[PDB]
Order: sequence, then C-alpha cells, then structure tokens
Amino acid sequence: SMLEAKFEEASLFKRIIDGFKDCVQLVNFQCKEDGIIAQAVDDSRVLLVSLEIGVEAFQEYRCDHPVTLGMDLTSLSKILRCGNNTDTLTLIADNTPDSIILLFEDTKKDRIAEYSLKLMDIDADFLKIEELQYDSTLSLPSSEFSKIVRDLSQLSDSINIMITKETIKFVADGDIGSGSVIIKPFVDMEHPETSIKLEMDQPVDLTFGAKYLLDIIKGSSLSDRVGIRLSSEAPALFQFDLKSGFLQFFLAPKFND
Amino acid sequence: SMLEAKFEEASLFKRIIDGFKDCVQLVNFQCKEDGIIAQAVDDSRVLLVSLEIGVEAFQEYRCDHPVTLGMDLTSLSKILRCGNNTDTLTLIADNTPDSIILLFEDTKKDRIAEYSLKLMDIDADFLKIEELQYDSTLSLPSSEFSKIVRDLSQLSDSINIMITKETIKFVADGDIGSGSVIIKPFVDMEHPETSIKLEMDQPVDLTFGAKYLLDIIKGSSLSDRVGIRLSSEAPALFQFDLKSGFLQFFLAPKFN
Amino acid sequence: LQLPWVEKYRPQVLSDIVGNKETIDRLQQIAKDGNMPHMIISGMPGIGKTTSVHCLAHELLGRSYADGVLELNASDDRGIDVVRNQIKHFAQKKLHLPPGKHKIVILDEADSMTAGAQQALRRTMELYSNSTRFAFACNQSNKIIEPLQSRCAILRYSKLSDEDVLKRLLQIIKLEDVKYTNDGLEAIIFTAEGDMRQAINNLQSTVAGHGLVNADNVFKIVDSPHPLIVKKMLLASNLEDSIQILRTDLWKKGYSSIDIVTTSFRVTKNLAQVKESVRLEMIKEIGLTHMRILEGVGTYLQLASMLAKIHKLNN
Amino acid sequence: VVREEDKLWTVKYAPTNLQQVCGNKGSVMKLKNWLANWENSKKNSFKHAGKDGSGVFRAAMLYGPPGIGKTTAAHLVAQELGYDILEQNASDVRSKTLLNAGVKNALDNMSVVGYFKHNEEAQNLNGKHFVIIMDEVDGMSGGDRGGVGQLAQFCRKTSTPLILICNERNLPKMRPFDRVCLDIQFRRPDANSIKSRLMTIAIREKFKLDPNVIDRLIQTTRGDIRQVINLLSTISTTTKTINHENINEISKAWEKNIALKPFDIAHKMLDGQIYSDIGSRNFTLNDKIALYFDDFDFTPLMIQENYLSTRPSVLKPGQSHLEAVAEAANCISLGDIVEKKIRSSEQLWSLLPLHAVLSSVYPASKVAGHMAGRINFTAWLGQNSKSAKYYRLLQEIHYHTRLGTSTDKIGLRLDYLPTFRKRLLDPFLKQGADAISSVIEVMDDYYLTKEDWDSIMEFFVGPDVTTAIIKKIPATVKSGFTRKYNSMTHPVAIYRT
Amino acid sequence: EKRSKENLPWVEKYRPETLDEVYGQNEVITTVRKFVDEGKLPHLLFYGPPGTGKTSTIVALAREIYGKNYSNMVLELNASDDRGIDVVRNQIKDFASTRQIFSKGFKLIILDEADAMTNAAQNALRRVIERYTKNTRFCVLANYAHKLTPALLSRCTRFRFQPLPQEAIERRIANVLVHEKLKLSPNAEKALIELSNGDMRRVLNVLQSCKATLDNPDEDEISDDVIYECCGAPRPSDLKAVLKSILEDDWGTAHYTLNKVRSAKGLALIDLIEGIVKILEDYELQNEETRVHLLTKLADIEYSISKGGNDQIQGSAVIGAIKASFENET
DNA sequence: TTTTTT
DNA sequence: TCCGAGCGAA
DNA sequence: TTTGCCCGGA
Ligand SMILES: Nc1ncnc2c1ncn2[C@@H]1O[C@H](COP(=O)(O)OP(=O)(O)OP(O)(O)=S)[C@@H](O)[C@H]1O
Ligand SMILES: Nc1ncnc2c1ncn2[C@@H]1O[C@H](COP(=O)(O)OP(=O)(O)OP(O)(O)=S)[C@@H](O)[C@H]1O
Ligand SMILES: Nc1ncnc2c1ncn2[C@@H]1O[C@H](COP(=O)(O)OP(=O)(O)OP(O)(O)=S)[C@@H](O)[C@H]1O
Ligand SMILES: [Mg+2]
Ligand SMILES: [Mg+2]
Ligand SMILES: [Mg+2]
Repeated sequence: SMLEAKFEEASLFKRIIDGFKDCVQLVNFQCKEDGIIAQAVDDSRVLLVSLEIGVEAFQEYRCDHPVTLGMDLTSLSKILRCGNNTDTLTLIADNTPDSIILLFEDTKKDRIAEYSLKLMDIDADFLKIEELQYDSTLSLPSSEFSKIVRDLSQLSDSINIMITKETIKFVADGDIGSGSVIIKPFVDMEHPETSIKLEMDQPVDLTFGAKYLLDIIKGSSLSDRVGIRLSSEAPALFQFDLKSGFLQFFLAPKFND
Repeated sequence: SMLEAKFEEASLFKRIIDGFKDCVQLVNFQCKEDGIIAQAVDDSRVLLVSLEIGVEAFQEYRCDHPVTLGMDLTSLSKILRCGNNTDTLTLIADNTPDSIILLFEDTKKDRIAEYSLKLMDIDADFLKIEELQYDSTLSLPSSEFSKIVRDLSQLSDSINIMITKETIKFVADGDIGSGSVIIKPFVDMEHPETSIKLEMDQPVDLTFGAKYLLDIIKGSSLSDRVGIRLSSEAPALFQFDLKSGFLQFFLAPKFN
Repeated sequence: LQLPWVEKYRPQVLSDIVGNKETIDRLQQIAKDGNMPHMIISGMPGIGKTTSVHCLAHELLGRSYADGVLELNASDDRGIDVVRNQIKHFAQKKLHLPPGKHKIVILDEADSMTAGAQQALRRTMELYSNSTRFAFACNQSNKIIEPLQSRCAILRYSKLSDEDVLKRLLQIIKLEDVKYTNDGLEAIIFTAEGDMRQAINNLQSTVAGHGLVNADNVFKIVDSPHPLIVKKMLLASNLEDSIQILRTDLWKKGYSSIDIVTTSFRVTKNLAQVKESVRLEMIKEIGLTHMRILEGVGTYLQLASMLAKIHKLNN
Repeated sequence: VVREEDKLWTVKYAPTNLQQVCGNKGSVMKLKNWLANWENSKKNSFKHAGKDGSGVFRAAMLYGPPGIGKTTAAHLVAQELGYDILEQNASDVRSKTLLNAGVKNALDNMSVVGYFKHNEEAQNLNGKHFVIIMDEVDGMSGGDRGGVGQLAQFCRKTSTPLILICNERNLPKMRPFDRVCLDIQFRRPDANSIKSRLMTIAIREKFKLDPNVIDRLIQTTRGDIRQVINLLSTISTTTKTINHENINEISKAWEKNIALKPFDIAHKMLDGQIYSDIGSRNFTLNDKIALYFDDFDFTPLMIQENYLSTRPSVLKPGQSHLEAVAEAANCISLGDIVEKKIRSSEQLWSLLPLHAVLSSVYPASKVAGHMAGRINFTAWLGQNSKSAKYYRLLQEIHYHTRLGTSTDKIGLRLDYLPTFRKRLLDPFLKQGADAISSVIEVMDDYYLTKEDWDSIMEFFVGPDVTTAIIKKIPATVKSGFTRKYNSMTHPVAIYRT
Repeated sequence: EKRSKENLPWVEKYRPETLDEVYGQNEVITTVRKFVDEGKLPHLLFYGPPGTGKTSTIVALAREIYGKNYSNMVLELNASDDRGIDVVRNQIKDFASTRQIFSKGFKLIILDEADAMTNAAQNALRRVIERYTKNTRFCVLANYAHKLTPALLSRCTRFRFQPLPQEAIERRIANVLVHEKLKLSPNAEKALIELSNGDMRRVLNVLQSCKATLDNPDEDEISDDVIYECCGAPRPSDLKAVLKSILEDDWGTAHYTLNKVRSAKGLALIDLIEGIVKILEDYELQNEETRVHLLTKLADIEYSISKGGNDQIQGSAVIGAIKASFENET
C-alpha cells in the first residue's frame, strides 16, 4: 500500500498513545518519508500535544507521498486494545484514504486480525509552534516532577513556576495553606540521570492549571527525564524524549488577573 | 522566628500525629520553653487526647514566648504526607501567627520544601488533668492489649474490664455470645519487656465502647508497652510512653 | 483590547454609586465604623448590588482583602458539601484584623443555592459571627429561606431613577469627551429602563456607531423596549390599530412569535389599570395562542386572531 | 479579647438566664420541668407520668417559627440544670451511618469534658451527663439519608436526655417523631413581652425609640425577635430616632415576605377580599401567581379539593353559586390539559405561569368568599394510589386467567368478574362447606390462587360489595377452604412473574 | 469540504466571507467594524429571525480580527455541543482565564444558538463574563430572547438583525445571477422576494431549484411560472379567482371552483389560506366584526390543518367561514 | 421538575 | 412477621 | 388543618 509502517510489537504504539490519550480527543497524523508527526488540541483549547515518531521506531517503514489521517482517540484506543501486545502491528493506508488499517499479525501462527477505522475530515494546520529563544530551559528526572506536581495539586488548582538565577521554585497557595518546593541545579557524574539542568537568560514567573499538569505528567512513563521550556510570552513546552522521537505538551499559562 | 523546633527526622512527628489522628479532628498545641503539650477532645466528647513532647525529642528547640496553635488533623496529615521521612523537619512560627510553617530539608540533595498551614479558632480552654488517686494501675505489652481488644471487638460493641486481686478480666457480651480473656501478673526474666504488672488497691469494674478502644490501640506503634489506670467511676487512663514524652488517652466509661 | 466602559467605569468606592441613597449612606457608615452585619442585598439587574458588596469589602479590609474575603458565585460549586467544609473552615480560621473588622463571605447570586445548602449555613453564621460576617446578593429575595433572612439585615435596592442614571452618564461623558444632545441622553435613559449596565452599553454603542449622541443616532441602533410596544398594542381602542402595531412594530422587525406572546402575557399580568377579571380572560386567550405556537403553528395569523379575541373581550 | 462594640447586637443582648427570655414562659417552664425530673422518671423506666404527663418521654421536641428563642431556651435549660451539652445541627452530616458511628455512642456514656470540668466540685450529679441537642431537624436534606428515622429510634432508645428542634412541626417528614417526643410549642411573642428589652437596648445604644411604634415593628418582622434586633441595629447606624415620622417606610422596607404552606395557600387564594377592586389593587395578580409558585405541586390539587367548599362573595349579578362552580370546573379541566403538556417529553416549563392561572387563580376568583368549613387535604393523591394498587391487582388476575378467557383486562373487570363472583362466592352462601370442591375446580380451571380470590372479591362496588358478606361466613368454612386448597397442587400460569 | 465549492448547496456556497459581503444590516455592520477598528469590542448579542446573517457576521468578525487562522483562536460552541453547568465551569472558564496557544491576543468566545442553554448554565456564565472581561469577550446569538435570562441580557450589547429588506435581497440575487450565468424576469424576482419573507436561505434554495428546473439554463429564463412550478405554490390569479368565487357565487359554484383550481396544479389548502389572508388584510371593511370572525375562524382552520384532518371538510370550512364573516358587512 | 420582580 | 420511605406512577 | 400503598431492612 501507499503507507506501510510496521511496529515490531504493538505495545510501543499503545504506550505512546496512552501517553497523551487523556488530554485530547481528536488527533491528526501526518505521515511522510521521514516518519509520522501528530498534533491534537484539548477541548478547552488550552493544551496542545505534538508527537514525533521517526523511522527508527519502526521495523519497516514506507510512505510514498505525504498523507493526513484524522481520527478519534477513543476509537483508536478501543481498537488497539482488541490486539495483543506481542503481535506485530502494521499501519496501512492508501492514497486519499477513507480509513486507516491496523493489522495485527503474529508469526507463530497464521492468524491475521485486520481492523479498519474510518477517518475524519479534520482540516487543521499544525503551525510548528515552537518559539526560537525560550527564556528558561531546564531538565530534570520525570519521577521528581511527577512527585512535585502531585503533592502541590492537593493544595491548589493552580501551580506557579518561578525560574531565577540557579533556582527553580514551584508554588501552590490554597484554602488549607500553601506549599513551596525549591530545587537547585546539580551535576552528579555517578548518576547523570538524576541531574537537574538549568539555563536561563530572563527570569520567569508563570501560573498553570493543576489538572493540565496532572495530565501532562502521565508522559513520565515514556521517558526518564522531562525538559521544560518557559518564556514570558509563549506557551510552556514540556518535552519527553523517546528512543526515536518525542512527545511535547504546549500548555498556555493563566492570565495574570 | 519566635518558635523554631527541629526534628532531625520528620518521621517522628509523623508517627506521633498518626497515633491519634483517627480519633479527633481539631488539636490545640501549646509551645513553651520546656516543650510542647497538645490537647484534643473528640466530637462525641467521650475521649480526650493529651500529648507531651519534651525538648529531648528535638535536635534544636527555641520558643521565646508561649504560643497556642490550633490545627485540623486532616490538613496537617496531608501536608506531612507531602514530606520525606528522612528529611529534617522544622516547625516555625512568628508572633501571633495566622499560620504554622513546616519546613522539610534534605541537605544531601539540597532540596527544600516549605509548607504553610492555616491555623484555626478553637474556643476551648485546656482541661485540668492533674493526676488522680487511681484505684488500680497495671501495665502490659502493647501487642497483647491490641490483640485482646481486636479479638473482643467482634463479639460485642462494648468491652468490660474487671481488676481484682492478681487478676485482670476482659469481657465482651453481645450478638456473638460472651467472650472472656483472663490474665495474671507474671514476671519473665528471659523477656522482661513482655511482663504483665499489676497493682490494685480496691476492686475495679468499668465498661467502655469498642470503637473508642479500637482507636486507642492505634497508639501501639509508638510504644512497646501500655499503662492503664482505673478508678471506681472515672475516666480510664491509657498511657503510651515515648522516648522523651507520652501520649495519653482519657476514656469516659459507660454508666452503671 | 481596551476595557468596555461598563467595566472601565465600575465604581471602586461607595461614594461613586448612584441611587438607593439612604442604603448607600448606611453602607458608608458601616465601612467607616466596622461591625458589618450579615446582610442580604436584593433587586433588579444592573443596579449596583455586586458593586456595593465589593466596595464595602474593599474599604473594610484594606490590604487584608486577599486573605479575609471568600467570594463564591454561580460559577462556583456551592453544594451542601462546600457549605459544610470550605465555608465552615474559612469561618473557623485564624486571622488577626484591626478592631471592628471581620472576615467576609460573599455569596453572589445566592438565589440559585439549594434550600439544603442554605440550611447548612445557619449555625455557621451564628457560631462564628465574632470573626466572620456574610453578605448575600440576589435578584429574587423570596428564594432565600426565612431562617437565613432572620439572621440578616434586609437591604432591598430599588430601580435607578432617570436622574441617577443621568448623573452617572454625565460623569462618564465628561470623562470620555462625548458630544451629545439632551434628547440623545433622554433616549438612552428611555431605552435603558433603569438598568445602568444597559445605559452605559448603549452609550458606548451609539458613540462607536455615529459619534454624536442625539435621539436619531440612538434609535438607529437601539430599539425602543418591546414590552412598551406590546403594551401599546394591548391598549389600542380598535382592532385595526392594534393589528397595525403588531404588523409594523413587532412582526416586521423580526421579533419571534413566541417572544411576542410571552411578552403579551407578562404585560397583561401587570396592567394595573384594567380590572383583574378582564386580565384573567385576556390571559386565557393569550395562553391558548401560546400553546398553539409551542405546537409549531407560530404564524402571524395566530397572533392576529389573539388580538381579535382580546378585542372581543374588551368590548 | 473581643470588644463589645464588635459584636452583633443579637449576641451582646442574648439572654443569659431563663428569666431574660421573652414570651413563651409556659413553654420554657414545661421544658424545665421535663428536664429537672428526667432522672426520677428514668428510675421508673419512664412508665409513670405526673400531673403534666411528662414522665413517659425520654426526648423533647421544641417547635415554632424563626428567631423566637428555641435554641436559646434549650441551651439555657441544659446549663441551668448543670448538664454537659453535645450539639449537632444542619452543618453536620447526620445520616444514618454517621449517626450510628458518632453520637450513638454518647447516648449511654459519661462525658470526659463534664468529668474534668466539675471534678473538684463536690456533689455535682448532672455535670458528668449529656443533654444531646439536635438542632434544625427540618434542615436534614439528602445529605442525611435515613437520619430522621434513626433520630426517632434514638428518641425511643436513649439513656440520656435528648432535645430536638424544628421550625415546621406539621411537615410530613416529621411524622415519625409523633408518639415518641414531648412536644413543646413556641409561639410568636407579643410586643408587650419584649417592649422592656427593646427599650433597654435603645437606652444602652443611645438612640430614641418611641414605644408606640414598637407594635408595628413587631408586626413588620412577624414576631421574629432576632430580626427586630437586627432591624434596630441596622437602622440606628444613620437614623437615631425611630418614631411615627419614619415607621411607615421602615416597615415597608423590612417587611417579612414569607412563603405560605399548602393549607394557608388554599385559604388565602379562596379569600374574597383579595379579588375586590381595593383588594386586587393591594394584593396583585402577580402576588396570586406567586402564591401558586410557593408550592406548585399541591396548590392546584388544594384548589381543586376545596373550591366547592365556600360561600362566595364575588358572585356576579344573577349568577348562582352552581353556575360559578361550573365555570371554575371548566377552567380546572383546561388547566389539567396544560399540566399534561408541561410534564411531557417537551418539558414546556414556560407554560408554568399559564397553569398557575388556569388551575388555581381563575377558578378561585370565580368562587372566592368565606370557607364553609375547614380546608381539606386533597383526596386525589390517596385515591390515585388506591386506583394504582387495584390496576396492578387486575393485571395480575388478568394474566393468570389469560389462557382461558378472551378479553382485555377492562373487559375482565366489566363483564367477567360479576359471573366469577357467582361461581366463586355465592355457592359458599347457599351451601356452606359443600361448595369448597366446586369453587376449587373453577379456580383450577382459571389458574387462580387464594390471593386472586381475595383480590377479585375486593373489586365490586355498590350493592355488590363483599366485605360484610365474607365477614359473615363461618370460620369453619373459611378454614376448610384454605386447608383443602393448601392440601393439593394447583396449576401455574406464569412462574416467577 | 470535498472537491470544489461548486459541489456545495447555494446556501453554503454563497456564505459571506468578509463583512463587506453581509447585506441589509448596515447599521450593525458599521458599528461592529468600528468597534474592531478602535479596539473597543464589548460583549455582543445578535438577535434575529432565521437566515438574516448572524452566524455569518460573527464568523466574518472573527476572521477580520484574527486573520485566516481565527479557527484556532476562538472558542465556538453551539446547540450541537453539550453546554451544561459543568462545561461552563470547566471548558469555558478555562478558555476565558488562559492565554492563547497560537498567537498572543485577547480571547473570543462565541455562544451560537444560546437560547438552547439551560437557566443554570446561563447563571453560571454571569460572573465568568464579568470577571474575565479584560482579556475575553463573549458573543451570544439567538432567535428567541425569552429563553435568555434577564441577567445575561443585561451584560450584552444588543443588536437586532432585521428581516432582509428588498434592496439587499435584490443585490444578492444580482451577484448570484452573474456568477451562475442565470436570467431572472422582473415578475419572477418580485415573486421570489415576496415568498422569501426576508430569509436569504429561502431565496437561495428556491433559486437553485429554479435553475435545476430549466431545460437549458443558458438560454431559458426563470419566469414566475417556473417559481410557482418548483415551489408548488398558487399563482396570484388562482388566489383571486377562488376568493372572487367565494365572495360572489353560490355554494355549488364556489365548491366547484375551489376544487377545480386546486386540482389544476395540485395546490395545498394551507397555501390558499395564507394567500387569501394576505389579500383580505388590505380590504377596507365597514364592520370590525367581519375582521374578528375572519381572523378567528381562519386561525382555527390553520391549526386544525396542522394536525392533518379531512382536506375536503377543511376546504368547505374555509368557504363557509369567509361567506359567514362577510354576511356581517351587510 | 420551577416563571418572574419594578 | 412487622414497618412505614417516598411518590403519585390509574 | 397532610392520603394510600407499602420500601428496604430488621
Ligand atoms: N448604582 C450604580 N452606580 C454606578 N454604576 C452602576 C450602578 N449600577 C450598575 N452600575 C454599572 O453597571 C455595572 C454593573 O453593576 P453591578 O453592581 O454588577 O449590577 P448588579 O446589581 O450586581 O447586576 P446583577 O443582579 O448581577 S444582573 C457596574 O460596573 C457599573 O459600571
Ligand atoms: N425570646 C427571646 N428573647 C430574647 N431574645 C431573643 C428571643 N428570641 C430570639 N432572640 C434573640 O435572637 C437571637 C437568636 O435567638 P434563637 O434562640 O437562636 O432563635 P431560634 O428560635 O432558635 O431561631 P431559628 O429556629 O434557629 S431560625 C437570641 O440570641 C436573642 O438575641
Ligand atoms: N445578511 C446576509 N447577507 C448575505 N447572505 C446571507 C445573509 N443572511 C443570510 N445569508 C445567507 O444565508 C445563509 C445563512 O446565513 P446565516 O448567517 O448562517 O443565518 P443565521 O442568521 O445565523 O440563521 P439562524 O439564526 O442560525 S436560523 C448564508 O450562508 C448566506 O448564504
Ligand atoms: Mg451582580
Ligand atoms: Mg436556632
Ligand atoms: Mg446562525
């Protein structure tokens, strides 16, 4: 077919999809010769998810010409569940397609399971939203960010991130009181994966809705480290690196009341 | 800061709070130069909780002038659960505070978490609990009391305690019939910690609710043993001894 | 964007609120001397209820506003659980304020709160009054249960008179350098019907549209209130003139048949100059037509027939 | 710590002892007598009642309108007799689960607070015992499922005094308390019972109150003492003299607009005064429709129940009472049609005002006058319940006999059942116990049970009513019938319906 | 979309793209355009009957304010979406209180067909609208004001869209004719305008049907005959013949004439009733009782027709109603 | 299951 | 076996 | 100034 992309095991694609399933409903995949990119926007238009999968994630990949596949994530996840984590999963599409084929095939037997999901006429640009020179760029292990978010979300519906010279501060103020976590950069040559990195030109102070961060931290299952890029005038970028590509969340900050 | 009290390991305060968190909702702490004394009374006004923590429990302790801090147990508990057990915990308060600061520090990783908890209006003065001339005083390992209470809880919603000469009887009579446990003072030199000690001046007989005792025995995790003091018709005292202080439960008995 | 004039010229101090003079004076007195009672402020839309409560709170609490005020409105969750936990805890919390000042709970649009939730407030109001005071604002005061009305000072706001609206409008007009004629401002007042919000909105609309605020420019964009047109229709002496009003001023302006019939009911209800039994007969006929329209037969012929039947009655 | 000039007037002038309470002196004395002798009455298992009859109640229920001194009285009596007080109210969760896990344990428990408060005091018998106050029982909504029944249980099974408080005693949900509580009514206090208090407040706060206007104030707030004190507090801020020159507008501004309850709604709606020229000018059409909206599930039913029970004062010239009643009945029928449309799948709530006019206001306007007797509760609800029961029974009988008959259920009632009566009942009358076998044979032919027999005999009306006929049948025949029936098997038409 | 815009229905192919293509609402267009120009956008309400240009105008405004990428910068909700209290408190409140993802600027929330929202949701909207005014503006659109709460109406600047007047419809028709290479006679244009009741959707749908009805649309001309054919509507001459027969002939002849005229082109009875009512409205009548009887009886007949019934009996009812009412004229 | 106020 | 919750549903 | 049937549970 025009597009043929084989995942060695369907579990890879299932985990990738589960990494952002809860935040958005409709997703637009563009497949090109260099791989598959995808974008989605949440119902309130406050959060945007951007996925990139390179050809190295695939055992075999072929995309003769660019193609766009719009689909609902609930139907896709329902179908992905009908297949086994061990089977080989081939995504197949034809030119000007009305559906996407998910082909679950196991080499042990001669059992083929072919699903066809009807596609939507979702006409929307991606805009490649990424500001060039972000004010502050930091990176830290995913488990620690998850813990900070989970602790502070019990206190308030909003979480403030303040970046200043050599210090990252998370703050939440609520009905029963307030909490404040301060971390500092540190390089540990024995365990680089625990490192906390901070580069910054302009200090930053931005407020975010807690429920959105609670959704965003679900990407921690796909990467041990999370990168955070912040600017005074731009959405905040939360990036989780995959073995081949990436999962990005662009979250708009609250208006300064 | 007027009040700065530092536990080397936050786990201590955490276990103390977990001792009596499930039986009261509001607690009044009084901090003075000599340490901290807390009082709480349950909603039903059947049970009273008294806590003393001395200076020896603190890596460092300063409190310029006495202060009272009224706190809700649920909020403090969640805040504490947002803290590392191995971290250093500092309770900080300023003059005429509206909030109390709990400051967790891990100097190994250079990680500081500061939480602020809003104080409460408690319009209830401290009750005088001067030591009374108890008729009977006994002491036994906490585990035995916990097991006895748990076993007698299912038989009936109430438990009767009778102290007689060299005899301690627990009874539960209810839907599942009558269940009794009889113990005597025995001293075992091999394991002194498991000794049962008794001292009776007059025979004693009281009755208590099962749920109150189930809440009380949750304090076993703080002390290996528990001491019990009883009087003809008065609140029963259940004391767990901490390293530098104690946790006491005063339980009002049934009538008749 | 720039602020709409309604928000740009929202009063920040009690002395900028027009109308309801005696009540506003009492509120200024309270703000100066503290000891704020529990209070219920009620009245028609856009007459200064939310403005008054917020101004009073700001003046009372100064910089302690952020920690000393709990505001909840219809956009918030206000079920029995919230009343029993969040509001109760806020009432119980420590907060040192200067003598004569208290924490304030503002319950805006309180008439949408359930009866059970209101019941849950009674003893919290009573027990913690030495540190917390409650301000309710509503449009329909009869929706606040009597036990809560008992604990509150009753402040019923009246609609704004033409003079109050004129004074506030002149203030804004001088601040904004607006050119106007007396007929223009009278047209604004006429179409506002005592709602200051609408007066300012229509002033902005006229200025944006045509620059100069005279009667003709006002009526180019602002409609005369259709309840008054409907009243004219109902009071006409002969059937042909009433039908002419229906045809020209309502049906051919685009007003829906359901809007016309519901307004006819509401206006007939309040026609104090027509004896009540006649209004009951008219209401019966109007309701017949209303039911037909709801079945989907909302044509001009049905409304004309309604008018003919009303004419038969009032004859 | 708290200054006196920072307190609400209702707090700084709260009664501190039972003497300072205004009005309802007999009710307060009733409560005090009940609580003072509670231990003596307990010593007799609450089986002996004295002159007042209060010795057989472990619980007392106080009731009355808002702001008259109920909570004040309960707390003050408990303190005067030296009890410790445990209080819960509508801000607490009082569900069956919470009640059973919480306050239940205190019904027969000493108070630790009471013990330690009066430990030094010698011979303080009441200090260690509880008075449990359950305030605002009428406020227990869906957040307190099972609460009222559990509270009634406690009122029967408590070993310590319990006082309940409510505003609306006559509500249906308050029925369970009927036989287990000592009912103490609090009424609106009169102006004389509070004149001295109000004037003392005027002296203390330094504003001029003319006593002659106090009555009007009392009328303004409907005897709500809390509200009158609130009114004085608020008005005196800028107006330092309340007299005949300002009382009118103060009374207008602060008037109590309280919704009425169903019997009251029916009474006011059918009063002829409000439909006259002057009355209509004073009590407007909008106000009458608002009466409908006070309780929009009972008002149409109440009007339809009572609109025949008046002597009308609004009759037009030459119009007899019957003609007016016929006009009202026609309008009520039209209102029913509108009501059907409102609650259909369309959900046409915008017709609610129209319904108010058609179902309540217009017919009442036709027959308004004086009541020729008491206002009666609607009979439609109970009759509808009974009809539903009998239609259920008819459906059951129909599908038992379905395999044998040829008819719908209505034809079963109108045509078949009268002949079944002659095959199933009359043979008993004419032959004693000899008809047992024949009756059983018919029942078997039609798959009928003994329950079906009872149901069938219940259906007949007029000269064919069966209750007295069957009551007369000798017990021998009935016992033999039941015994022979239970001695054999019987065919079944529908297993596990 | 699929293939070209030539595959679309004319009602959608001719949807205005910019404010200059909205016709017959000049005062509103001028006011709102200068609102945008000066940066003063208040909370808007567009109230009006079907097919007068409300949705077209608000979407054109969004396009002008935000450019071609408006669709990712506004929150548009309509009756096809759930808009309960939960949606107001979460989706709408979050969008109102948060910055734009794509391009910096103020937020626009469009509540199309707002008369479909419940009272509770509308009340929840009040303080959302007021609190976030600095950065967010709401536009509400409705056909029925009575389902909108007084509090919501107070907060919006109201603009009434009128039924489209004759000149605007004529200009739009001229544009359509040019683009479609269509010809339209003057009488046909008059008939079209008359039957559209100032609803542009009706004009465009009828015109598309008329073009489909021609044999050769290049040479054939749309005459009023074509309009009546495709609409299955009475000619004015038929209406006048029926009314004359009713007013001047005996019962047998009037019944015969009604039946024959109806049978000629299979005319519906309700259309004849509408046309005759329009004709009779212009009559000068001596007695008001004539007007009363005519209106009440004809409204009763229209209502009964709406539920079905016997067509022959209803036609005889119309004849009798008109004759009996004019008896009062003496 | 809840329309309106002046 | 006894009891009445909550709803009007014939 | 409040009916009739009769829940779920003991
Ligand atoms: N008495 C007033 N004096 C000056 N401006 C007023 C007055 N009343 C209303 N306004 C203006 O209209 C706007 C709205 O006033 P609000 O106090 O919010 O009305 P409201 O009575 O709370 O309306 P509802 O009940 O929420 S519909 C204010 O920001 C002012 O700009
Ligand atoms: N008989 C009274 N005598 C003196 N003050 C009274 C009296 N009744 C009410 N008050 C005053 O109003 C305040 C409240 O009285 P309460 O006893 O709480 O009334 P209540 O009957 O319980 O009203 P509800 O049922 O809670 S709305 C008192 O503290 C007094 O200041
Ligand atoms: N003023 C107008 N100018 C040009 N075309 C119009 C105009 N009004 C309606 N139309 C045409 O009719 C179609 C529908 O227009 P809309 O603006 O969507 O109507 P609407 O006012 O939103 O109707 P409702 O209220 O949703 S039934 C447009 O696509 C246009 O083709
Ligand atoms: Mg407001
Ligand atoms: Mg009370
Ligand atoms: Mg539209």
